Amino acid sequence: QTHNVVHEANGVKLRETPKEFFERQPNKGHIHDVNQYKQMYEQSIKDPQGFFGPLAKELLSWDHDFHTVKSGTLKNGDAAWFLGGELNASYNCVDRHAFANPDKPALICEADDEKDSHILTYGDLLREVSKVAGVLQSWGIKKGDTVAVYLPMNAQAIIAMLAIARLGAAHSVIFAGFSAGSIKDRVNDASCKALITCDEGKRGGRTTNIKKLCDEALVDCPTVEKVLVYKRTNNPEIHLTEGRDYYWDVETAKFPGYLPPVSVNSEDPLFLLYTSGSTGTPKGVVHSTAGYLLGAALSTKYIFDIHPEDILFTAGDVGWITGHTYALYGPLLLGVPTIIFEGTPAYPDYGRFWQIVEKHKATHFYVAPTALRLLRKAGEQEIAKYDLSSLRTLGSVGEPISPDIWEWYNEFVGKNQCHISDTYWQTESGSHLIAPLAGVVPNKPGSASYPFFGIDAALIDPVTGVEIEGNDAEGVLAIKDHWPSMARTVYKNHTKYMDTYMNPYPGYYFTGDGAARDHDGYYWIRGRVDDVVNVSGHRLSTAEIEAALIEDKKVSEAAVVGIHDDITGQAVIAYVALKEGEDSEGLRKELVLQVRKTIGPFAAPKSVIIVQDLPKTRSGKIMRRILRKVSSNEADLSNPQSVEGIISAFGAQF
Amino acid sequence: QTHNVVHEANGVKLRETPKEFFERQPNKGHIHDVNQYKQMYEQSIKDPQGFFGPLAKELLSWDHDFHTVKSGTLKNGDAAWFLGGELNASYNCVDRHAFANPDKPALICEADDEKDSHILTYGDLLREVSKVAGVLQSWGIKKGDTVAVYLPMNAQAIIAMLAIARLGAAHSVIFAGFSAGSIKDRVNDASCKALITCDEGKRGGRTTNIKKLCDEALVDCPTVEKVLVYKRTNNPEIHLTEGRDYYWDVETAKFPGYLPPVSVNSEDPLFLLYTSGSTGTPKGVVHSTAGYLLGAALSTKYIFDIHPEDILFTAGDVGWITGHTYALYGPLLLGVPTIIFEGTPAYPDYGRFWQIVEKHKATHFYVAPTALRLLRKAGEQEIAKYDLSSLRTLGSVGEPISPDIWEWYNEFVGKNQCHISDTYWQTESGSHLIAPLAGVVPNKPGSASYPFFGIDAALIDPVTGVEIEGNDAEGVLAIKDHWPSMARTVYKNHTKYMDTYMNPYPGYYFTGDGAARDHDGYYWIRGRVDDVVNVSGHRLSTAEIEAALIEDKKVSEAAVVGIHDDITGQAVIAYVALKESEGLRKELVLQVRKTIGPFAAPKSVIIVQDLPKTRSGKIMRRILRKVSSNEADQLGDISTLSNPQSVEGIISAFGAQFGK
Amino acid sequence: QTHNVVHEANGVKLRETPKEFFERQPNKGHIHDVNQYKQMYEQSIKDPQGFFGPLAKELLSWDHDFHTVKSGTLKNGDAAWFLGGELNASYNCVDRHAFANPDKPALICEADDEKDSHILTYGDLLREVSKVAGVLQSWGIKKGDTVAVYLPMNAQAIIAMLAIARLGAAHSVIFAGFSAGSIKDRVNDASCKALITCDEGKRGGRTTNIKKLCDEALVDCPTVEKVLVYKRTNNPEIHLTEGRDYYWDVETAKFPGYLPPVSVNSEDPLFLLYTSGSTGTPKGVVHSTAGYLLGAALSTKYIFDIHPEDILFTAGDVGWITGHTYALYGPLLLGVPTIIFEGTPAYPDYGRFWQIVEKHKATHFYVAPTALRLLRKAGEQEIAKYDLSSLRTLGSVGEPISPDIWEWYNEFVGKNQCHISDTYWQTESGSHLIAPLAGVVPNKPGSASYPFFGIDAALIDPVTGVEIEGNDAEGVLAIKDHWPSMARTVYKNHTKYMDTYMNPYPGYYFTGDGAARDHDGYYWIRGRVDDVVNVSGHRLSTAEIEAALIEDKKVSEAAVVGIHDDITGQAVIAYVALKEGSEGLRKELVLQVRKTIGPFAAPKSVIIVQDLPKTRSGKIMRRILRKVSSNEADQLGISTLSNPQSVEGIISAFGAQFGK
Ligand SMILES: CC(C)OP(=O)(O)OC[C@H]1O[C@@H](n2cnc3c(N)ncnc32)[C@H](O)[C@@H]1O
Ligand SMILES: CC(C)OP(=O)(O)OC[C@H]1O[C@@H](n2cnc3c(N)ncnc32)[C@H](O)[C@@H]1O
Ligand SMILES: [Cl-]
Ligand SMILES: [Cl-]
Ligand SMILES: [Cl-]
Repeated sequence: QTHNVVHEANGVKLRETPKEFFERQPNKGHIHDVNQYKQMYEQSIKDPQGFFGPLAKELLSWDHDFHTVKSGTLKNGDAAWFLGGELNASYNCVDRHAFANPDKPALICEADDEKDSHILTYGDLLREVSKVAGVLQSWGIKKGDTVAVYLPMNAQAIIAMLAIARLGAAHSVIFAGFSAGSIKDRVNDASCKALITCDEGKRGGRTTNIKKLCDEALVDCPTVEKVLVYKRTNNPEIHLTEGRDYYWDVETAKFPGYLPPVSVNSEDPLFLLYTSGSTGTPKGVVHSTAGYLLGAALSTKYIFDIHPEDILFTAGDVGWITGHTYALYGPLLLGVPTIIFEGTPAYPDYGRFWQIVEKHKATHFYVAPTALRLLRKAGEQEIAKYDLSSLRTLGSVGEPISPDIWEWYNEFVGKNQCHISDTYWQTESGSHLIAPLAGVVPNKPGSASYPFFGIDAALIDPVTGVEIEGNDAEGVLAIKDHWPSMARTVYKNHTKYMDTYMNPYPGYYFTGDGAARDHDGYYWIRGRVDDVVNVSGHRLSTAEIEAALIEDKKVSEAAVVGIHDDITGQAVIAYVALKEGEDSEGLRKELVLQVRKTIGPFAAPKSVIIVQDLPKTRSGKIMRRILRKVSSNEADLSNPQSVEGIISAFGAQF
Repeated sequence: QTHNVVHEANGVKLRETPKEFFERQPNKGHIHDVNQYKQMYEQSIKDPQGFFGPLAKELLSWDHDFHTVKSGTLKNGDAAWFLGGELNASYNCVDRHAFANPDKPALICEADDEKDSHILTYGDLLREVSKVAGVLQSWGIKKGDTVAVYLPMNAQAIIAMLAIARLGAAHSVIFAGFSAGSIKDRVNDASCKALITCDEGKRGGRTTNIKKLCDEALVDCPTVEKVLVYKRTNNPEIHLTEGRDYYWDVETAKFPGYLPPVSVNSEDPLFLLYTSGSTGTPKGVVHSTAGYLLGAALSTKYIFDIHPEDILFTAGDVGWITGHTYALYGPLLLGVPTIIFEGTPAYPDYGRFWQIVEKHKATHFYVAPTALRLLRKAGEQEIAKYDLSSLRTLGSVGEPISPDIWEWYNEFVGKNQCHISDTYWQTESGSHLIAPLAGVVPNKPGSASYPFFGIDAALIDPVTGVEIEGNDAEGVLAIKDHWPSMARTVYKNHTKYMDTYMNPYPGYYFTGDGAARDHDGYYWIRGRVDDVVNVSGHRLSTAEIEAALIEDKKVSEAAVVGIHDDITGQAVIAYVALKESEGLRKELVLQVRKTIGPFAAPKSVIIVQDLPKTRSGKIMRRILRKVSSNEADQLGDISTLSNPQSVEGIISAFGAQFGK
Repeated sequence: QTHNVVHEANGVKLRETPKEFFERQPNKGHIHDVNQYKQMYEQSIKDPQGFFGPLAKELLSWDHDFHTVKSGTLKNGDAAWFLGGELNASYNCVDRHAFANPDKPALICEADDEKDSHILTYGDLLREVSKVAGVLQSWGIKKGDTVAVYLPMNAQAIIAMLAIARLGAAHSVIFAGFSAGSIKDRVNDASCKALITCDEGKRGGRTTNIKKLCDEALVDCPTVEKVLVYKRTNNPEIHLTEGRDYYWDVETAKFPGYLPPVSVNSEDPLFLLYTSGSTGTPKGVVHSTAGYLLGAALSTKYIFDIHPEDILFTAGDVGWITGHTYALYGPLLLGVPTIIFEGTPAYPDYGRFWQIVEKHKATHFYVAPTALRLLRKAGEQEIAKYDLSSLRTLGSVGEPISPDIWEWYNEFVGKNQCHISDTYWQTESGSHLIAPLAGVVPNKPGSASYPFFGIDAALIDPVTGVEIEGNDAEGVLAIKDHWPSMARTVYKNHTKYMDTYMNPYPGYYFTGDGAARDHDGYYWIRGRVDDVVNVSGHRLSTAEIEAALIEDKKVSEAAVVGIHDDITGQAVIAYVALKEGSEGLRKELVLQVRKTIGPFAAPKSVIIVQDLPKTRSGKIMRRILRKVSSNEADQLGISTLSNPQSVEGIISAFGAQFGK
């Protein structure tokens, strides 16, 4: 009854699913109780063929039937699911629903200014997707090509992604907050033949330069042959390169409202999504089609308890896996409307999220703890102004959610009447790994609870490398076998894929996360064990930010570390040592701007600390732990004298 | 029994199908009576999924089954049929028949000179199509490409179209009567990668310059990488560009007699066919595969009453939709022989058609009224010299058929023993829209009778735009929902497609024709309500002929209108205003022959000082039509003219110059 | 009981299958006796659709079902099998077995040095093939492309062929014994986009220059865009051209262990294999996919009596059809392990073959008579040192096997306990044509016995061209209808295909071989009737060797003929007439052939003469040269001799120069 290792679980009462949840449920739940889930989970692990086989035939529409459910091993890096099958993601996300009820809402597009909001039905979505795919097809985009998308979180982003997939091409979405440097690396790694973007962006009421950043990147992108440009603001001063750039509205008007979808294999790549690891250069994560789609449909249906009558509002961005899986593919596969919100939770006020939920009577809400911390700070009064009684499932993602934020989230938003789903997963996992199923799994505030279907979670002693038997344990979180939506490779760098996920603990998948398992079997995520920082739910690499600082030729060496931040959860502090050859305060700001243009404004360090030399080991490498403690005011060795200078530089410049 | 609006229907007795028709039928008819047709028609309109679903699985062979029969709406321009299905037109037209009876005749090629006539069995056609597709495939022609065909109406034209479609590419046939300019425009719009043509042509005994006109156009066609040239006359003086042009016989000898067909989606384009509308620039009409093929097979089977034992002789050209649907796809889909005639109805004599029918015992004849009027003038005596007792279905297409031509066609050709099927349809419709089913629907000479399966015809008041309820009515002819073989878009210009067909009357498909519906429900086609003239059965735009005359820099403005002609049915008179006499008229007529082609030349060019223009500024063509039709005394209204003095000059110029 | 024509058959007792064979069979045989085979053969000939239809569904896994079993005729050259079907060769040879037993042995790779031997399971093979196919796909290699392979007989050669086929591309394997000249002709004829090779080879303990020969040819190969190089020896002195050449291990490491296979049509080309005929230029023989694969599985299963528990050791090379069909496709289709041997039967000793058989308990052995003659001469004592009791089927291929070698093979290798299968077939047949089924057909030493399923063998009188009725007859060996694995065309040269195989005797397939049929129906292969020489089982063209000698401009004319050799069966003698040009020059010409074709095609002896026996027209009397070389220069049979005095110079030159 007492835990010696998993201290989070001591004195934590199980929080049942409120009765109001089952009152608001439109139909019978998909799973009755935890016991039924236990048996379903056991079958998903002991008998994947008998479990996912029928579920694949049920939830997905196939152009060609598969003959083998599961193939390959984790250790050999040859995992494959539903081999021999053929299908198309846009048909499963659009066509099959449009043919049934073409007037059912599909994309609920809430623009930055609500005066620009609109709704696309599945019939509308089919025609728009078909037109964009018709444009791309006429440009030579064929199966096996990759098409980059640099768009904000609006309806055009969803249309672009589905139009690319309709042709059998893989879309590589680039988060609109990246700079020309990040756009350049991603476009050239995938050798994209085309790019879809817009003239300008509207977020928080402020206009962003989108097309100018594209033009800036495309001078080093010889593979991009044509660019489709959407008139978001219709600014007449935005220049289009003659012979390369063409207008969305102009080109789509030349093509009809239906284009046949292209059948692809189950294991044909659906999309690339470049993620940051302890790598220095972002690596292109590649996901299959059938495996990924099932994971999106399966998790969305069961973890969130999504029914045909439901409305899902994932407050995320398609530039990250959360927008991919649970704003686009998850809900559209199940045929339900999905709310696509372009702006911020603060514009025009801090009741923007709740006005949207009330406006469309959304039944499911999915956001990162960073927004909850902000809205607790500056938006508690706005929540009571709106009717949130349509909600019954509330989800958290991207970051650890403190028990206190869990309570605030449950009370002030859920009114002690909704189920909270702390969903743990990764870009590489495609869909949820560990999460409490809505209406099934009781909560422990701050825990993700039980693994999901097909995930045989395990803890590994980092020192010995041996799987830890028994509960009340801590260690590195690993998966003992591959699952349908697991990422299949790193684009054209499968050795890096193997070295990162399969080789560190042979026979297992290495998540890069630490976690603990208590006597009840619940998993408590501890955080990353590598050089990855979670700034406001956005995965960042300390190595990537350091390399950005090094691009400024005024820097000799740089060291970036992550510290606790009470709003962004975790913040990046950059320690920079300059070479030989004025205005120290002015130079700090130069380095911050250096990161904003190399990676992007969101990856800027909170503070840049200029030092004389960095604390370096006897060998010569940087001990970041000294920087971590000094930065977090916990400052209690080839150069043991520098440590005093580090503390003073931080005390003065911070 | 009396009509106040549909005057054509007054005092017109129903003309039943002669008993000899049912005697000559090889088997039981496909539909018994009008009662069964009414019930089938009702289902095709109220339950398209339950009607066309089974018919598609029956008449067409599928590589992949379809999951949805019908999708999209007319108003949104997203019509789709048999979604999810995969098939191949050449497999449906050739292979499946070659596998059953490889020695059954497929193409009965009657050449211009009968000494060059021959017959291709379905087995022969498979070998030739596979060889031509093997050549094209080796040249890089893959699915999604377009291949142009500039060939006369002979067996090589048919092989090229099927070979292009066998690879999943869309063929764009260019009528052999077009000029280097017309070839140039069509090739560049579709961005064709290859071209199939021949060295020279034989039509009416006269040699035509085929390859020479291609070379003339191809200097401005940068997308065409290779050209396959057939030795029709084997004239050694015909030049081939090294590295670009290759010979049919030389290259096809390099490849085997079977090539796998390429599966395409139901809604993948089968072909482009550039048609003339009231737009000025020819637009590439695009047809799907499964939808179009079914429409061709369904209409050919039911409207013409085609059985496996029958032989069809469509006296048309693959350069137009009539040759597309009812000389190639219609009959070949059903597995029956099709007579491909290369020459003219007058060479070597005016009994050429009837000698062909007698030679092969053709059971079905399909021609335009223009030929009937010509043969009435100079070939009536020849008809009796030949045994035409094998015929039982006689078809008319392209033009309105006058009651007198209907009687002449029934008596001297059909011997008052055949069914006459006046088939109304368009390039954009793919197959028949309104026609009397052979052996089922009684005729009214000059009427097309009832709509066909899946066609919910309607009349719209041009002024109000409201559907006209009830009979004894006239107005714009519209279709209330899309049908399987309806054209799906205009190539790379879907906005023009929408603006032309779907937007004028939202919720409907706008045919561009006026028509009347009588108390019996029969439709009487009145003619085009837009600037389209039917010159010798070939659809033409007055805007194209006007633009052709204006290219001659001696012309300031031009206005072309269509009037009745007793031989060609409708002729174009061109009114030209110069910027400053017989010789200049001859220059302008030749100007049209070089821009469009010899077939589109105006009947007469009338030089005038200035044209009748309205208050707004547009050319009042109705005055030009009336003056040309010798009705320049019942001019309904000239008070709308900014220059009512021009009318005096228009009448005098026409009276003086029309004879000269 | 006595033969007047087939003298080989006189006094030849039927040699029954030893009882130990049926003891060693893992299960009941696939066919019980000759009577059951006779009935099955009758159905394969009288009802191919009912015979091969079910067998195709049984032995092959289909992505799409076929609708027609058989199509086309021999005379029209449009043969096709299993039309409409779709499948993939690598899925049938690798994936479907890896999914069942991923750890079952697939490739038993015996390297030249046994220290480098290893075993790839079906799971291992899927990962290796998937990675190489992933590399090739990234280079743009898509369906319809051809990829050349210049590798020795090791596991990488098998992987390369399967990786190419996985993408829907056709692999064109180039035997590693060719020189840059032969590589050039094959690569440029197929327009290969890529090439898979290695840096150097290990054969007989000697290092071979592989990549150096590629670089020499590739300077004249503009179509090859990239080259994948395998580190066989890891020699750092082997140069790779930057931008074209890439390393096997480096590139495959970038891609995952599974890649989806690409479905192809039954009649989509699986591979090219350039064979030498009486033409002068090697012709690219093209084989279908489904038809070829079925032939490989069917013959391997039934003629060799292959069961799931068996191990096959085909002592051949993938550079020839024997390695294609019965070292790669045959066994892997059936899911059994196949031994891939890189070296020679003499390194490190002449018991190398038998050590391999004992090491892996191989149940089936398949080799050419040339190796048997070599091992009889210098390795007879080694055979008894090894346990060969696991064998039960012994196969002969490529050459006629003398009755004496048949006895030695049966006794010293089979211990008078195994079935001998003298398999007669060709590159163009894909799989066996005439062979004694293991455990079914009794043997006549030196005979191939009865035709196999679907092979309607026949004899044709060369003079009359008429099929020979009755037995005890001799003539040209022909097949009366096409069979599933029959070659479908010559790459981009179907006219040569027709002229070589279908046109000589219309209605039949002309094998190019003479044969005799005795009173029991057994076929006795007599040999090639054209200018083809069988040097050590490798088909060679005399015209190709003559053209190589003529490239040396020191030669005026050359004439190559084949003579009896007691080890290689047949050896090539070259008679060369110089212009103004002795021992050193003979070595120049021998090296000249080694430079154009390859060391294996080098003449055994080069005889310099003043002039060749030439006809009045200008032809070389080759029949005189054959007899003179075989010391039969008195039974010359000679009316066309324009220079009957040259014959004396030919005889003297041969008697003097053949030694030194
Ligand atoms: C068939 C094909 C060659 O037509 P298009 O060249 O696409 O031109 C279509 C136009 O032709 C005219 N029309 C065709 N058929 C008939 C008919 N039976 N009775 C009366 N008018 C007919 C109509 O004006 C139609 O809109
Ligand atoms: C199998 C492969 C290596 O053959 P190719 O290299 O294509 O040459 C084919 C020619 O080889 C000869 N032949 C093959 N098998 C035998 C045999 N069993 N008995 C006698 N002659 C045989 C024949 O002259 C055949 O036409
Ligand atoms: Cl299954
Ligand atoms: Cl259906
Ligand atoms: Cl069958």
